[PDB]
Amino acid sequence: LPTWSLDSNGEMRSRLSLSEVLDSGDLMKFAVDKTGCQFLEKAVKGSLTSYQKFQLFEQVIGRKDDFLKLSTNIFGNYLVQSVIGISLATNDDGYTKRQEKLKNFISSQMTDMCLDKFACRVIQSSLQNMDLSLACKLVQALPRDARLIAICVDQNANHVIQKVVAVIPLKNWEFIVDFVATPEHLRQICSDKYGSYVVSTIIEKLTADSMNVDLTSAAQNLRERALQRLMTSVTNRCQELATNEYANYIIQHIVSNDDLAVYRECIIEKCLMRNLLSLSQEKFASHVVEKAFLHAPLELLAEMMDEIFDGYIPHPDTGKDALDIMMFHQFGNYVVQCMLTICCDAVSGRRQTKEGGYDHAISFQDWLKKLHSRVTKERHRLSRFSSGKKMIETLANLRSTH
RNA sequence: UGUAAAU
Repeated sequence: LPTWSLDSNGEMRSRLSLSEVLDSGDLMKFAVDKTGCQFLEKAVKGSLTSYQKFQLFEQVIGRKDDFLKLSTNIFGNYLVQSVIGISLATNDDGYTKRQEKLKNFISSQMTDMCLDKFACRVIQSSLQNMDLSLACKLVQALPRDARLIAICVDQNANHVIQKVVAVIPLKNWEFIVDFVATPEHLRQICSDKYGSYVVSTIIEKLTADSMNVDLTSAAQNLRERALQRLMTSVTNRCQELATNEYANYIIQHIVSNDDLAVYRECIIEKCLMRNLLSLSQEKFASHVVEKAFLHAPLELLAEMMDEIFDGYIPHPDTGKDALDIMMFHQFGNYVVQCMLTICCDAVSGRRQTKEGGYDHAISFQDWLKKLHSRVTKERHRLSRFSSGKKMIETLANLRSTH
């Protein structure tokens, strides 16, 4: 901080004016100081004259090096977002020029600004507040090589990608979807704490749900094409995504969403079917199996139930079947529990048994009787476990009301 | 008895 701005104690004087700081040439010193930046942040919220704006624009977003220094500063990045705000609100000669100079500045340092904890906020800010056409150009400056992977898995830059997906039309970031759907990129990105969220956010935006009813038919066709490209790669690696600690949320999201029903059905038929006993014993994939049971259309649900009740050869030495294994397994027990809940919801009217006017109630009753007969015969061993007690108590409650 | 984001 420059000595002319301090008092008898080395403290910043009160009663300082904005134009004093602007005229002094020491704005950069105030902007990286906590107290000075607080003053500037508050001062620029007032009624500024045209010349005060002129000085602000030139000293904060006028020169690349000072812009970058402020954008990557723990305090300056806030002043940068404020000045960009004022710039967007000031409809003078320079309105588009300032945006383009700003777009060019960020474009030239795009990777490093995304990876920076503070500059990545300046980027997200510009993406959603700048004129859409300039914001779209900013998206094009994203790298196309291994840096884009590093961006998706970064603790800070992953939010830049999610911001792009939220506020930019799909045409401008289609290359990200094709990048992500590249098989080797997909595995790295989905299997990461941050990148998993990136892929889920992409899929959500690519879904024709109620939040996309405002799209044109032409935008829906483009959306559907990107969705199919991404879904093809995902379903091709579905088993390894379903069993990964971070990617399993992606399979769950596809399976649980009615507006992705055809992709749900393809995952169930091509990935989980004939693997239910194995995947039910997996820490992460057992969550995927539950969602499949909960959301499967009735014909696939019947096939999944029949795979558990009668798809596996009993153990040759003891005669234990798949149900025996799963009911006592550390993860499989939640799947049986889910199966029991579905059947009880059906008989008790809390679940639709008609699918297209055709009633499958008889089938739910069949599955419930199988679960009840097993639980009744194994009640003593099952009473030793919480999951077992839960099943026993769910059953007794049910037929004392029906 | 069972898992996830940065001023």
